[PDB]
Amino acid sequence: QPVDVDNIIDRLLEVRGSKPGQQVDLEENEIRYLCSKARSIFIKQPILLELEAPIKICGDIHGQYYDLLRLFEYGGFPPESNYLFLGDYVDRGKQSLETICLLLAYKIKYPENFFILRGNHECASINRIYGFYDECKRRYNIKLWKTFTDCFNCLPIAAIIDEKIFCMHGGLSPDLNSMEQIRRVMRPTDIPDVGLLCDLLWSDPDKDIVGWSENDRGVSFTFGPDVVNRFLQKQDMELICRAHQVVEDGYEFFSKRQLVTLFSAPNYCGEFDNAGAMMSVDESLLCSFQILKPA
Amino acid sequence: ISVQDSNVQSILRNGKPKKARISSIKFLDDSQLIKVYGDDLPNQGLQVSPTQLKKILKP
Ligand SMILES: [Mn+2]
Ligand SMILES: [Mn+2]
Repeated sequence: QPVDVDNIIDRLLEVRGSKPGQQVDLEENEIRYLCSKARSIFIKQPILLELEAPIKICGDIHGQYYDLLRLFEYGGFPPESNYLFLGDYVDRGKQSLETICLLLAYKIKYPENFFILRGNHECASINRIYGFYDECKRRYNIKLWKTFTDCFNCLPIAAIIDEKIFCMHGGLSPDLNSMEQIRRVMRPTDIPDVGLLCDLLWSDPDKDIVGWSENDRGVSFTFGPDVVNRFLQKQDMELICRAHQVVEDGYEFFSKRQLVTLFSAPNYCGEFDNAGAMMSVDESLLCSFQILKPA
Repeated sequence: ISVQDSNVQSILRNGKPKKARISSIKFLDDSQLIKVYGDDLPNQGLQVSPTQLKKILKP
């Protein structure tokens, strides 16, 4: 009846070395505890996180749990390194539950040294469709999927590292004038179809446009290098870190080096040959990349 | 199987006094900007450049 986060982590980590696929079988009430305890930490922490280095920043995982375990293996297990993840933990991959449960377990254990932001797949209307709901029903029940939804509805939306790096899953918003706009978003909340919170989780850069244009996704917008340049100038910042689009090297610069896309799922879905990346920011704000080959 | 977690110190600064220090970010020089890892590669990682990386990924 008393839940043991250390024990859960131990069990989630026992499959290091095992063939990519071995399930970990937490109990239902263990997963319920991770959801409700991590949800309360999210609510108690700001929606716009202000973080200081050293930290390692990671993009999309999409249920590729054995690639998450590799990231930790090379990047260092918490709390040997500090981490910021940029969203899209679940869907498409085969082990969404292990992936999100390890992340929540580390949030509970190291709440002010391990951070996960909301991606557009941490949203019931998306992850009902793209695989997470199926995995939750197959292994547990519908009720457990709703418990994750209540947890995801409280995730933070963006972070700022040492006042200089602005990080979010998707990108900018034509409605983003002041950071105070983000702080005023109330939780729990779903992601709306339009507006600031939508854009932060859905928008994409487009190297060839000027200003704001349509997004082929059918949601939010695309924005050109001029938008990134002006944002950073106006907001006195130096780098946007975002995820949300697969990139062949796992990282990819934009607008000279004013924006970087990070994507952390190698061989994404099996139909791309991309690597995955993690950006490391050290104590003195020196940045480099750790890259994972597809295994 | 065990971490050194008796001295974890928070990096959450929202409440806290503006760090008296300030600095601009910098990327490492291109020849040291990237470390690549993998089954084929050594555990501690190979330190490559952007163009060197694309060769290793896509020979
Ligand atoms: Mn994604
Ligand atoms: Mn996404």
